[PDB]
Amino acid sequence: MWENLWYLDILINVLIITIFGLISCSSSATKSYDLKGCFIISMVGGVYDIPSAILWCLASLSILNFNGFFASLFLVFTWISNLFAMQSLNFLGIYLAFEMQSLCLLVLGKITANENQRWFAYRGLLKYLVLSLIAGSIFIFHASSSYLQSGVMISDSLVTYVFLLFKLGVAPFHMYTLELFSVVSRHVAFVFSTLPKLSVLYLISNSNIGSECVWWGLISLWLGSISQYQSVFVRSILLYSSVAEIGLVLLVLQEGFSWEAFSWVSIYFLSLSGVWHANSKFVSAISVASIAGLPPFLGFIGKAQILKSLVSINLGILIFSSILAATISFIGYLRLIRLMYLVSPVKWKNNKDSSFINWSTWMLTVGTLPMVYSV
Amino acid sequence: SSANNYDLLGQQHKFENSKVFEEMLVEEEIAKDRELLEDKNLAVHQLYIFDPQTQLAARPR
Amino acid sequence: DEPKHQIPGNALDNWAFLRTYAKPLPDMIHYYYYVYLFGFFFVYKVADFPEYSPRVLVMAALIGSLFYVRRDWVHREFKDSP
Amino acid sequence: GWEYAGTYGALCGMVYAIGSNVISGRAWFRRPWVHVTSVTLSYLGSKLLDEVQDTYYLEHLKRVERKGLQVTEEHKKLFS
Amino acid sequence: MLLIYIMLSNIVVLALSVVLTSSPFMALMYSILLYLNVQTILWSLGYDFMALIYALVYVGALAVLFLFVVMMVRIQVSTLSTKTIQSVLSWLAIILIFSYGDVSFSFPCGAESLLNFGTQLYSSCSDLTLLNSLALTIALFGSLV
Amino acid sequence: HNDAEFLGAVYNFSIRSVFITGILGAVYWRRNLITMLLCSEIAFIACSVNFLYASAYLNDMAGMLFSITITTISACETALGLALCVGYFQSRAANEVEALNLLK
Amino acid sequence: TWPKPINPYDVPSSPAYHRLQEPSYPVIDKDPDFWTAVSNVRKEEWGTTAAVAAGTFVMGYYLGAKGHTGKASAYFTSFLATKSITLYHAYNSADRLMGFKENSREVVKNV
Amino acid sequence: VDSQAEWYAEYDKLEKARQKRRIWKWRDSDSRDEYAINAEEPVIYIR
Amino acid sequence: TFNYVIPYGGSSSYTINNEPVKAEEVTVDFSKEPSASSLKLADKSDWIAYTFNNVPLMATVGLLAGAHEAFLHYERTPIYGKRTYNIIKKLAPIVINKTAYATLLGAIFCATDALYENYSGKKSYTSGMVAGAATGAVFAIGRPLPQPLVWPLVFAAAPVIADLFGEVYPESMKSARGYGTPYGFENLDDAVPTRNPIRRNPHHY
Ligand SMILES: CCCCCCCCCCCCCCCCCC(=O)OC[C@H](COP(=O)([O-])OCC(O)COP(=O)([O-])OC[C@@H](COC(=O)CCCCCCCCCCCCCCCCC)OC(=O)CCCCCCCCCCCCCCCCC)OC(=O)CCCCCCCCCCCCCCCCC
Ligand SMILES: CCCCCCCCCCCCCCCCCC(=O)OC[C@H](COP(=O)([O-])OCC(O)COP(=O)([O-])OC[C@@H](COC(=O)CCCCCCCCCCCCCCCCC)OC(=O)CCCCCCCCCCCCCCCCC)OC(=O)CCCCCCCCCCCCCCCCC
Ligand SMILES: CCCCCCCCCCCCCCCCCC(=O)OC[C@H](COP(=O)([O-])OCC(O)COP(=O)([O-])OC[C@@H](COC(=O)CCCCCCCCCCCCCCCCC)OC(=O)CCCCCCCCCCCCCCCCC)OC(=O)CCCCCCCCCCCCCCCCC
Ligand SMILES: CCCCCCCCCCCCCCCCCC(=O)OC[C@H](COP(=O)([O-])OCC(O)COP(=O)([O-])OC[C@@H](COC(=O)CCCCCCCCCCCCCCCCC)OC(=O)CCCCCCCCCCCCCCCCC)OC(=O)CCCCCCCCCCCCCCCCC
Ligand SMILES: CCCCCCCCCCCCCCCCCC(=O)O[C@@H](COC(=O)CCCCCCCCCCCCCCC)COP(=O)(O)OCC[N+](C)(C)C
Ligand SMILES: CCCCCCCCCCCCCCCCCC(=O)O[C@@H](COC(=O)CCCCCCCCCCCCCCC)COP(=O)(O)OCC[N+](C)(C)C
Ligand SMILES: CCCCCCCCCCCCCCCCCC(=O)O[C@@H](COC(=O)CCCCCCCCCCCCCCC)COP(=O)(O)OCC[N+](C)(C)C
Ligand SMILES: CCCCCCCCCCCCCCCCCCCC(=O)O[C@H](COC(=O)CCCCCCCCCCCCCC)COP(=O)(O)OCCN
Repeated sequence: MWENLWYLDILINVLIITIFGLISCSSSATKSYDLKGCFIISMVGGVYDIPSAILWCLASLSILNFNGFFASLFLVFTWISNLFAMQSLNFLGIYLAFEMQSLCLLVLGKITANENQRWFAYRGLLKYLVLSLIAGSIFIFHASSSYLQSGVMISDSLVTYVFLLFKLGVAPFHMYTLELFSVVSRHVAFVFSTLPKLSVLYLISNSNIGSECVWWGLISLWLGSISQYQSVFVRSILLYSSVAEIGLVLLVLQEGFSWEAFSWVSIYFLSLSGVWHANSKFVSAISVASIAGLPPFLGFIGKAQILKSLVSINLGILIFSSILAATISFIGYLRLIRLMYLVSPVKWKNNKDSSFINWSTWMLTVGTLPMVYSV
Repeated sequence: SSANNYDLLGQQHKFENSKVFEEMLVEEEIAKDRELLEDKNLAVHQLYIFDPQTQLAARPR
Repeated sequence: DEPKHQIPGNALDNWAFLRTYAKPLPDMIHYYYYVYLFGFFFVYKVADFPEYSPRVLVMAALIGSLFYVRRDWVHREFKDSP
Repeated sequence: GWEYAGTYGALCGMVYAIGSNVISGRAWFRRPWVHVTSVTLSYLGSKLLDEVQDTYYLEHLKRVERKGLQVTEEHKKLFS
Repeated sequence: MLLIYIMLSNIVVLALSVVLTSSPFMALMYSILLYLNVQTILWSLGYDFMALIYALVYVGALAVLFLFVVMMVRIQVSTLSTKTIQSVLSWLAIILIFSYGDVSFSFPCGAESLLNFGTQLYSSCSDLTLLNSLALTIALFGSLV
Repeated sequence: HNDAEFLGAVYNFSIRSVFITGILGAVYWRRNLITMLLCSEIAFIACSVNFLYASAYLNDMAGMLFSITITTISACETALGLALCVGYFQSRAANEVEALNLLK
Repeated sequence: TWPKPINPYDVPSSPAYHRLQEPSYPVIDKDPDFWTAVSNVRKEEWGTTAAVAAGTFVMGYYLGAKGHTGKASAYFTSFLATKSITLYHAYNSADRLMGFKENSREVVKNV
Repeated sequence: VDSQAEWYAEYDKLEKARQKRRIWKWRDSDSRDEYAINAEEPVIYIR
Repeated sequence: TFNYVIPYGGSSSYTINNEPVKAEEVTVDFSKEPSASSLKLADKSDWIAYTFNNVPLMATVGLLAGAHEAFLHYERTPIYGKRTYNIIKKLAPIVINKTAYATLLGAIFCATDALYENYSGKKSYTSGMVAGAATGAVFAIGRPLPQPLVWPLVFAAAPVIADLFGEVYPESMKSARGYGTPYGFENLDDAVPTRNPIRRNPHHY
């Protein structure tokens, strides 16, 4: 019964915080900082390893910039779903966790839209829903065939590999991100383009979900780079950068380089924090430099990990493609710098809520030299 | 017309300047929680409808 | 006044060419739905494909890139006609 | 591990304070309390990161020795 | 045996009727009949509680939500009939292509016990039921706002 | 010669046809969103029935559990999606004509 | 074959999660209760509990005062964190009694 | 200023760093599923 | 060297050789050997057989490209309006012509490659360059002036890239290990492994 207590404490924590927030709901505290701190404390009871501590760190940094009890509660729900995705041992765990996370995404997207933004945000949420239904239905049908044929539910199969390709957002499965994250709140796009990936990477590494095929990561890299270079809108540029990088990280993870992808996801979270929560041009400039992989900042270390892992596996086509696609993506990042300082006078909203933005920029500048051992 | 327009202008400026400090600070908080309450998906908005001039609960929703 | 690039073509003819892009726009979910479905089934079938030489794979990629038509190209040139 | 971690951390705390002032439009000397706090926390954090790195270095050494990597006493000295 | 075959065969016609009809209200009726036929299929496999669950959750509750939405969003979809012969046979050919030559296994009969099912749901697989309850709570909180 | 083998093949054919009709039916026959979600429910029911069938075949409880999980998750997804559909239809502008039928 | 008889009232059941490990250390108690585990919590662990309680009281007051509810937030946060850390310590002490974790002090103190 | 000592100390530092890196590059899979490759690792599963 | 007086780098004696020493005591391989199907498809002995084995890739790619274009057309046609013309009569030529022309280009490429290798008798870069040149020439039969030059060059360059990074690159760096002692330098005192690291199992997807 003692082993069950570890999981049960997290429930009891979440429930009592929920009922306390429901009772203590007032206009005097619309920004419920106290429940945010309570949620952060409660999520410490789920840390058991380094990857779980990274999950906690990103979850807390995300919950800081959500406003209200309700959105923070659904971020806690996303954290629970992610924690169970890491611990899933067969098909049922994978399914339960990931469509719980999909439900949390739908709710978070719906509740952060204004009345004037409903026409496009609800359309994007609906399109995401239907595509996710396609993915889940195919997954569970093939899972039924596999469970019939083998008599057991084993998470080392092609079915879960393709389902996790959909979850990662690689090669033919990246369009839901483009449609949904273009029309949703910037924080929602930021937290759901970084945090979900860590659980999928952990599941792939631990449960041996790797394929010999390199087509999908190659397609992700080339398509992401070329579409980023051809995209006029800034949101599409940032969204396609993730497709390219996650294709490259998928190629690295299949070969067993778990440590490097676990560092890359964290450095990418920190790098994307500043450009998505754009309040200052200089912070966004450093963030864009970090995403490009540029040397003075921590983003150079994260990209260097992946590239260094590539030369070890000694696949020439991947390296050649990596160089050319990296140049193509660099052109789009340079477009982003040009738009801020070299096109026209720029005036932005004075949204002085840089909770972890200054800390993230400081970490990007500073952290390069301490982490140099990694590469 | 200039004379009359500046009469109305003077009435407005006199109204703004003549408020006491405690009222000014209270009005600053009114503006602030007006900005915080702009999001209509907040849990409290489901609870109540707030008076526009002073963001106090006027009637339940 | 400054030296400027010569723009080929007449102003109204170029504007008429550009106005052929103003056509009823389908929503992208219809393309995305089919691509997702056939892509899932395609990834399932790929694991059963025979191993091809790298040279043939690269030539197939080149042919596919050359044969790919941008969605805007069909948009401008589409005619609801036999 | 690194023998210059604490000095680096103090300098980087200065980096935090001055950068935060500059981004907000203030001068580098403004909000003096932020400087002391940033320096102290950054120094402590840099130290702690160094011990964490050393500890996982040693854990990896134990694992590889169990697996069969014939590390010598000098190689065992490389990992503090 | 003839009854089992008739139900297994009727499921495909009741699925085809849903997509073919142009009225959203009629498709819901066909789906309700499909759900009842799915209950009836589950009876041949030896499940009573599970087949009850399909009827209670889907026919009893989900269809009511669907029809509530359908009346609210009522739209004129009697625009035209596009069910040309050429389209319907193309759909049937696609269906035949997808559903052919797959691995088939002998029809089982397995008696279930809700005693064993309850014991496992609340002792050994208790992690599953609480996460399903959390998912229901997520749906409740999200839909009500 | 064996009724069970014949019934097994018929069941496989039928369940696969139901799945493919659910997933591709509403998009092939261009329909509104409400029909798309109903066909998605049909496909999920097909998969859950396959899992119950496998449970009967192997005398195992895993498929029973996965099927109740499918029922719960599908119902929650449909509720949220119907919420989004109703909200989408309430924000339609007068000029918009078939808002629900994006597949047109 | 024949159905095995089932006794409805005694049907074999087990908790959901299991620790797959044979006890390395001596087993003081095979199945400790909650109170047995709490009685075996070390003094240092209790001091850690008290320190967390005080720190979370101060932090809860600080955060709640920004929302004009300092006292209630402070008490709720204190109770929350104290409960969580006390359960963590009780789980560790129960593992020590079961022999999974080091138990030399425990075996000396309660023979 | 003993240039010989400085040169040899610097070279020794670099050579030690290389040895440490090559030890650090010796990595088997840490996957929880992979009990064969890690058979000797001391682990407990709570599942 | 880092000095202006004597040449940089070094030289190795050609007379002196160093006995090979194993990177580890016991070698465990997670890289699977080529399948018999791969060797069958790679076999260029019979040019007709080689062509017929490798064309399904080209036909597949042409079919996807034609399906993409045909769906772009189909998506646009209005369902609400009844159309006098037959849509499939419009759409089938697209897919069929794309697939046929792709298959023809791939057939020229594979046939010329196998024929050149048989006649030359050696596996070389030149076979791929000549097959690509012929394929690009067929691509630009009636095309305007830059294209007679550019397509033979691009189609010839593609097999060069495939050979350089698909065959030469892997074979050049087989020996390099990354663990234990550097492949050239075993005299140096580095930790020597009993077994090579297995970062992943042999794949099976
Ligand atoms: C202070 C001492 C710390 C030193 C050692 C730490 C261990 C002791 C933990 C003590 C706690 C200190 C926390 C520090 C680390 C946290 C780890 C941890 O906690 O668990 C690990 C620890 C044992 O796991 P392990 O040591 O990792 O070994 C297991 C295996 O080796 C499997 O694990 P593995 O993954 O490590 O396997 C080895 C791995 C080797 O992996 C490594 O080498 C690790 C490298 C170090 C990375 C450090 C960064 C990680 C970021 C996380 C930040 C920590 C957040 C703290 C969260 C917990 C707070 C307590 O090899 C791999 O290939 C796997 C890949 C690993 C990931 C790749 C690393 C990249 C990280 C990302 C870096 C990217 C840069 C970002 C920017 C940085 C720029 C400077 O578990 C515990 O000891 C118990 C955890 C209990 C936590 C909380 C429970 C107490 C409170 C309960 C009640 C709570 C409610 C009341 C609240 C009260 C307050 C109000
Ligand atoms: C009924 C449903 C209809 C679909 C039917 C098929 C259904 C799918 C079934 C299975 C799907 C999985 C496999 C399909 C391919 C994966 C792509 C995908 O699914 O992403 C979702 C994609 C939609 O995603 P999206 O985000 O909405 O669209 C992003 C674009 O911005 C879209 O916006 P955009 O169209 O307006 O802009 C297009 C843009 C987008 O950019 C791309 O297309 C990137 C493609 C680059 C190559 C991709 C990686 C290739 C690696 C292949 C790996 C296998 C071989 C391994 C070895 C190869 C080594 C390289 O590219 C262009 O601007 C046009 C040029 C296209 C190629 C550019 C490279 C040219 C190089 C040639 C140089 C020669 C010129 C020399 C002379 C120059 C004079 C100065 O759906 C599709 O496009 C599927 C259509 C299937 C047709 C593909 C035909 C051949 C496929 C195999 C050949 C591989 C080459 C790729 C060709 C282009 C493919 C896009
Ligand atoms: C590097 C490689 C990388 C590897 C890993 C890296 C590691 C990663 C993690 C590392 C992270 C580092 C980067 C992040 C840094 C953290 C951010 C940060 O800097 O603070 C942000 C935060 C931003 O402040 P803000 O911009 O004004 O915005 C907040 C608003 O006011 C909002 O207003 P509010 O309503 O929220 O007000 C709440 C708050 C915010 O309120 C304020 O901040 C207003 C200012 C606080 C009062 C002024 C502080 C008085 C002492 C300051 C000493 C400055 C000396 C300079 C001039 C010399 C004067 C002789 O009030 C507090 O200060 C709470 C703390 C309570 C302490 C108050 C002072 C107690 C009396 C003094 C105690 C001891 C006195 C001994 C000597 C005193 C004379 C030297 O700064 C603080 O909150 C300051 C908290 C602490 C105050 C300083 C106390 C230091 C103790 C005196 C020095 C004694 C020596 C120190 C050692 C011994 C310690 C006892
Ligand atoms: C303990 C006792 C104390 C003793 C002191 C010891 C303390 C140690 C150091 C502490 C000193 C404080 C550090 C300065 C903090 C603020 C710096 C700043 O804001 O920059 C401009 C600032 C002056 O700008 P501003 O006129 O006041 O207006 C700025 C407005 O906010 C925005 O104006 P805007 O909107 O018009 O933007 C126009 C922008 C045009 O737009 C752009 O060009 C953007 C381009 C993206 C970044 C540039 C990429 C290339 C940067 C290369 C790095 C330069 C060093 C190269 C050496 C190679 C290193 C590998 O042009 C510029 O901003 C200046 C261009 C050149 C500056 C670029 C270098 C800045 C790097 C990042 C700064 C650190 C921020 C940390 C954040 C802290 C938390 C928020 O500082 C300078 O006067 C020159 C920059 C000084 C560079 C030192 C910073 C260290 C970075 C090196 C990285 C090495 C790792 C870090 C280790 C550091 C030692 C531990
Ligand atoms: C070895 C370290 C390197 C590895 C890095 C990863 C490890 C991270 C370690 C350091 C983490 C530091 C994180 C810094 C976050 C910055 C603090 C912050 O965000 O404060 C917010 C907090 O905002 C909130 O929402 C408050 C609610 C939560 C309050 C904090 C909760 C504390 C919970 C207890 C956590 C204790 C840990 C539990 C036990 C481990 C306040 O900012 P705002 O008021 O929202 O806007 C700022 C406006 N402007 C700057 C422009 C003036
Ligand atoms: C994020 C995770 C999501 C999924 C979580 C799955 C993990 C949780 C699974 C467990 C759910 C809660 C079930 C209770 C957990 C602890 C077990 C327990 O306390 O019950 C005792 C039952 O025994 C007791 O300890 C009685 C005292 C119980 C007091 C209450 C403790 C449990 C409270 C549960 C919380 C529910 C309260 C309402 C929720 C707010 C164990 O049974 P036995 O000891 O074998 O039977 C007793 C016979 N004998 C002692 C002689 C061996
Ligand atoms: C120096 C040790 C003793 C310190 C005395 C405090 C001990 C009291 C028990 C703990 C209570 C909480 C500790 C205070 C921390 C934050 C409280 C706070 O937020 O301060 C103000 C407002 O917030 C601030 O001003 C920021 C203060 C930040 C902390 C500055 C004090 C630093 C020392 C206090 C904590 C030291 C440790 C406490 C004991 C461990 C609260 O505003 P009100 O809710 O209106 O209550 C005031 C009551 N009345 C107006 C009616 C008179
Ligand atoms: C990125 C490299 C791509 C090449 C770019 C060249 C310019 C593109 C123009 C397109 C022309 C088609 C490509 C031809 C390049 C090959 C060079 C020709 C040399 C040559 O014919 O010798 C062959 C070997 O060289 C070879 O085929 C292998 C040589 C590798 C090419 C050179 C690599 C470095 C070039 C980088 C320049 C700067 C990069 C910017 C593009 C024959 O050899 P054999 O074995 O068949 O003997 C014959 C027994 N029958």
